[PDB]
Amino acid sequence: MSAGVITGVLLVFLLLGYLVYALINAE
Amino acid sequence: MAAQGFLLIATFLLVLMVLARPLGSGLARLINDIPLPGTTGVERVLFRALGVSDREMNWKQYLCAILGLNMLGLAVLFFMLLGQHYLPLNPQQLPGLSWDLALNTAVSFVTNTNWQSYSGETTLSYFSQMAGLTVQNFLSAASGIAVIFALIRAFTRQSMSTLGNAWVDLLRITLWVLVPVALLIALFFIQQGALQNFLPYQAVNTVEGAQQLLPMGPVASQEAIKMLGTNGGGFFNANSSHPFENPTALTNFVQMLAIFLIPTALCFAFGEVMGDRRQGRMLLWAMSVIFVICVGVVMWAEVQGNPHLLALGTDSSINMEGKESRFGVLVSSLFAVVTTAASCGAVIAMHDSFTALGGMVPMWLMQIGEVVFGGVGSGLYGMMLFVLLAVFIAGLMIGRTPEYLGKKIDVREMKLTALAILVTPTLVLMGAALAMMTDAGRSAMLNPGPHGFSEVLYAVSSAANNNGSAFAGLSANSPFWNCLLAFCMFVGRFGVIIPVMAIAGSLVSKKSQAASSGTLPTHGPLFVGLLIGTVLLVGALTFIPALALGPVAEYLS
Amino acid sequence: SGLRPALSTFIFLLLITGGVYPLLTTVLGQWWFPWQANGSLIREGDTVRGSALIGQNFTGNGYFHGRPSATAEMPYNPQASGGSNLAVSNPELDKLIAARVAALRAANPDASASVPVELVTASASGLDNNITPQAAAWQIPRVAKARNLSVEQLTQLIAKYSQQPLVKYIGQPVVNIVELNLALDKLDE
Amino acid sequence: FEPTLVVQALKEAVKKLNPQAQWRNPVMFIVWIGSLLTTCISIAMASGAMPGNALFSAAISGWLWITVLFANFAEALAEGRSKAQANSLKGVKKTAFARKLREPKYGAAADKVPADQLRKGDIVLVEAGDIIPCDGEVIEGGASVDESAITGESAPVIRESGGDFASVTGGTRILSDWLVIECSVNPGETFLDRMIAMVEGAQRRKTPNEIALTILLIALTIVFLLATATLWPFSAWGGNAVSVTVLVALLVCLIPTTIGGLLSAIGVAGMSRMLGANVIATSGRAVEAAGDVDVLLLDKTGTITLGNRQASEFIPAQGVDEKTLADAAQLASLADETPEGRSIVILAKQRFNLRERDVQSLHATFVPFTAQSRMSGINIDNRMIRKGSVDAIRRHVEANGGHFPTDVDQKVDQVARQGATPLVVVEGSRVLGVIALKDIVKGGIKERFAQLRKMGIKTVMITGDNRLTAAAIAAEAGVDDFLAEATPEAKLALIRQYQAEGRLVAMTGDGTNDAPALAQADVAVAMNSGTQAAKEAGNMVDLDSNPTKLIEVVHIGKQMLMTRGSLTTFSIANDVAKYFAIIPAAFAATYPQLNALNIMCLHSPDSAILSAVIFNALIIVFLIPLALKGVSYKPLTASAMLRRNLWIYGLGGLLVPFIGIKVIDLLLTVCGLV
Ligand SMILES: [K+]
Repeated sequence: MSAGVITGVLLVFLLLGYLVYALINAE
Repeated sequence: MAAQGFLLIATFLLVLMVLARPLGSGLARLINDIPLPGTTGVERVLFRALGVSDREMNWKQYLCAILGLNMLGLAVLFFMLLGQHYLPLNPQQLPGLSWDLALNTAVSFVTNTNWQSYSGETTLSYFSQMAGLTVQNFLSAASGIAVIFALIRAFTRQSMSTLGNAWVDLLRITLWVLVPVALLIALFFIQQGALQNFLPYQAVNTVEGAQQLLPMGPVASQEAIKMLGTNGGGFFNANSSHPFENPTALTNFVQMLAIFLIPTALCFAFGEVMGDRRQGRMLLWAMSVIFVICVGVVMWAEVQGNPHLLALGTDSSINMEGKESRFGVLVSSLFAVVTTAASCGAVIAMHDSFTALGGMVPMWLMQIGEVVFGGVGSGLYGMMLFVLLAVFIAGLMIGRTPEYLGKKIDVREMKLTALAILVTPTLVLMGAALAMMTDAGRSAMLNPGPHGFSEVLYAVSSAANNNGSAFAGLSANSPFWNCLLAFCMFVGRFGVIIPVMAIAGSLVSKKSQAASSGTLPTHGPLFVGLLIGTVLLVGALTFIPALALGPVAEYLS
Repeated sequence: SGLRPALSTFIFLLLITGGVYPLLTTVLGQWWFPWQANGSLIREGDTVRGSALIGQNFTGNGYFHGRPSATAEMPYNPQASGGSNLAVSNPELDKLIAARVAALRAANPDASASVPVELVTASASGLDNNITPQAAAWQIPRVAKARNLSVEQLTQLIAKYSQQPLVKYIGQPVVNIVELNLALDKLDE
Repeated sequence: FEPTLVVQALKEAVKKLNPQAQWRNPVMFIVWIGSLLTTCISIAMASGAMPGNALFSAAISGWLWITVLFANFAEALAEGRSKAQANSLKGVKKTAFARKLREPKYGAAADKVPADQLRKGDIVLVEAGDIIPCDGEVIEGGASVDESAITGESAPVIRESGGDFASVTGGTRILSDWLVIECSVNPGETFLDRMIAMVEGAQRRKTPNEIALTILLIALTIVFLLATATLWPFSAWGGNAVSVTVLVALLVCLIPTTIGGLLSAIGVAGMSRMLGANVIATSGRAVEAAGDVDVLLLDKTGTITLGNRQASEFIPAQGVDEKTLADAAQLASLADETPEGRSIVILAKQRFNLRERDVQSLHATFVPFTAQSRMSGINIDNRMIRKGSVDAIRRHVEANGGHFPTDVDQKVDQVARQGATPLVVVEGSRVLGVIALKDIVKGGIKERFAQLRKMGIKTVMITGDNRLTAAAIAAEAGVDDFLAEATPEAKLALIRQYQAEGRLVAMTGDGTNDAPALAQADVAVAMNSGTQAAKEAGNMVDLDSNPTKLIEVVHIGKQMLMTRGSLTTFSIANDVAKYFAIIPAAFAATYPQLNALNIMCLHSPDSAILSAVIFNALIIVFLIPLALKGVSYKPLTASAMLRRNLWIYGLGGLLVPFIGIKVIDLLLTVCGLV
């Protein structure tokens, strides 16, 4: 429960929020 | 024993092919909307009464029928387990579930998996056991077959837009395949001494001074359902090793045939509908090679067993800690691969107490995607997504376009198979990631060291892959696990069926073409060596760091 | 859409698979197999002595000791139906095995030095009524000493209650215990 | 190999990509994320942080920024300059200064005004020789303009004042006289901006093979994102965790950049292949599409012509002897400079050979091409030997009272319906005969289209030339169909017709009217006889200027897909085998009994990553020689081409990371850096 704990989790969720958006589209 | 190990598999596959051969001939009528020769107008009595007009359905209308059935199939069950006390046939006065354990099992029984995190004979009360479970495995098995029928019909049809009628499928499958074949097996269990009555709990005056209460109930009727429909949720907590559910070794060998009775015959029905039988006879062939290897590892990993047993001064190192002496060591080894390669969830031997190699392989064959002779329905379209991937990379590595069963396969038909194969190894590295961070999930373990990490990993790997096999050392009655698995079992199922109906929706409007220089012969074992090298590969790319921190670290230490 | 065909099909499958199916097994159960479907109990007169499937607790010196049980409240508790889920890498199992190892050697002084693995290790269901004949033959000299009986009738008694499977490899040779200890008690007189 | 003026001009485009505009390359953007926040750690490591070895994480950061700067160097070399859309077609409008008249009558005050002020309804003057500054209609005068910008013809067309034939178009070139016109439309709505804005922003469609492995660019990273970024909750319970400097670097090693750089590696490979076929290409996408084109389009003017639009066998006539007739044809072509007059001089040396007549020894008043009479001519004798078209002389025939016979029109019934452009010559007021000028084709043309149809490719011929001209040449070119008298907007609606069908289209043309059709095309082939606008808009340029030489383009493009699938089986089995090289070595911090999985005797988990990134840096570099120096194909079936590809490159895909990591880990050991 720290910025050295939970903020790494938010980043990896954003990459799946990016990669899947890159996978839905033929951008 | 090595010859006995070789004979045990070879007896098992040989009798399996004999029984599944005419059953594949039977289901091919049901795919083509050809009624069975026994009852033709007898069906038409029923569809007049139900108002099921035999009207054709596209995939958007088809998918909202199955999902509409399963949500409605849950809303009855979610109300039964709450108001269980208000329902008849309760031999005790057992109260209803807590709402978390209500929610977990209400997901679990609709979702072909049956993660039991309780004990049935202490908690369930013969009516939610009867009219909430036995009525539900007969749905979830048919809800799987309704999908894979709409997948095979997407291949054999040419430029249509329809996938049969959903409600006509479900009534043919239950009332002519799922009901009467399970009726024949349920009578067979009682002949070897299973349990089927409505008696209250009979006490026992033991031969010693102590006593014990015996549980009773409609078990043998339920027992043939889950082994046919790959459902695994037994009456008791020893949900196939209990003697009331599997009293003889002969009842074991029928149960092992029951887990592949449907999802092998679907491969025979796959080869018969698509004309060439060899498309199924490679698809059958590509699952046995993973199967025969993964059994013989576990049989070897139990003849090895614990070396500490013979160190303490026993007779041999053969592991009989988490097993049953009523069954074999090799036979507990065969079942544990069978019940975990096939999304069933039955347990003849408490998988937590195997060796380290003997616990990796069942943990492996779930995490692969439940493909290797997998669950009823959920194995075969779980396979056919990987078939649409190994064909896809093959045309990607020749240069030309992928083309399977005569139909071209475009980008929209490939984004979805990249989605659905990236769901069931997404959740088990999100569910297991979520539990191992927190102090809720870590508190429910049983054993220290790297093996106790597997008790978290094996649970979510039996949740998103829809198996239901439990280590059961994991005390999963906490509300954290009961909300974690119910989310991991809902998305790991209906995040697969929905992109299948989008795959099976899009292949219908296309048309088969002629052979060319881009059309691979998708049969023949020069292509099977590409499929198994892909089906094992996606499980290898996603889980080798997940497993080397688990039982492999147990094995070396 | 979402109306009489969609709803009543789920109602009709409820009426079959909960209405027809379990009682159709139940009606055909008692009409053909009355003893097994009721529970396969063993009743001396009207004394329910447990089934031929479960196994009671057997700590009597003049009985056969079954496999160790480790259910919830007590050994051989059919209200639990669990199993000893201890890992091989767990050292706490190595405590519990070493208890059962030294307990059998003091209980079986004239037996062999080694111990068959079924008697020391627990069972998966917790209610295993059965052991192999090789383990049953190992605890001959304690029981024959207590009940003052000879070996050749006792091995005749064990082979009387030795359920072999239909083939060699489908299961194991299986010795029932509850039927064995009752017939041992009736043989006393 | 390219000249460094081309090469060094592209690295400026590379360093401009590095902000948030590389998010459309999904593999290398994740490489950019790790390379961004390895520097965020390492700079904070040297300042103050819990890890200590900054020289380790610096070289972690270093080669990644080499890799992104290389992989965008490869792509910007390979991609292009593929949408270098409109410069020379645009640069005319910026240089479109025009004289205008301050009063609407002819003979007004003139001033050269740049194109900004030329709003709607302005009295503007166009003298001869210049171009048309803006659209509108002619109000005073009469002249002949050339409308090659809007029709693609070098034929002059009439343009009068006061009539239907007055709608001028801004961009074309006037030839003969002065015209007073007035701007009917607003600026920005002029046909140039109707063409500039239609060329620019016209988007190429990616090939489906290109789209395919971009999913496995993503379908492997979503695996490799999860199996790395969940170790830290899977190890921190099991005693010690794994440090962030490992796991960020462990994330980025496994990411399939090998198939990430494959898009450029097939791009620059065929880019080097097209120069051998005398073809300048400008797009790596455009090379690979050449092995897939089923419909390719042509302009019959410029490509199928040679800029000539001129011929004759000899001169037909109606009862008039050819000798003084064809000698007058020489006389009606003395003063002219255009090749249309020069071919008649070449016709003069065909039969009668009376060429020995000097220009000024004949002492004739050279009548230029008028616009009131719409004819040129010459006056050597008392007679007026005038040359002109059919209908313009029909004014002059009636201007002198006489009537020419209808068989002269029956010549036009034969000349036009052969597909020729007619010419009539008249001595004085007496009609001589009809000179027929038809197109000639380049060379062995039908033998190319016979091969081109048997390679499963349709052939459609498009122009703005007449139907009755184009229909004969469509029979004389072996083409399938022909659409004539077509606007340049109709060419895009034809390409949007065939790209609605999911089919790849190869336009080939010359003119600025073809520059729209060269935008949305896939294999856009320009011509050296074409303008410098279409060469800019064209995605690919011939050096030998033969429009029928797409056959050599297809036989190179089909070589490329045979080499593309070979490079995949390496690279799709490279990065899978890379995964087994790095993952077991990245565990020894967590459990010491996992030392037994260090298969390749690697020194440390820190040691293997440095070898991995440098292996992940050489391998994007080494694809380009592996695409060029060392290159293989052999035509096979469907089955064994995979079987031939798995032995050679697929089995080679497994060894190269197991070979390459064991090499670099020893160079990090023998020199012993860390
Ligand atoms: K599944």
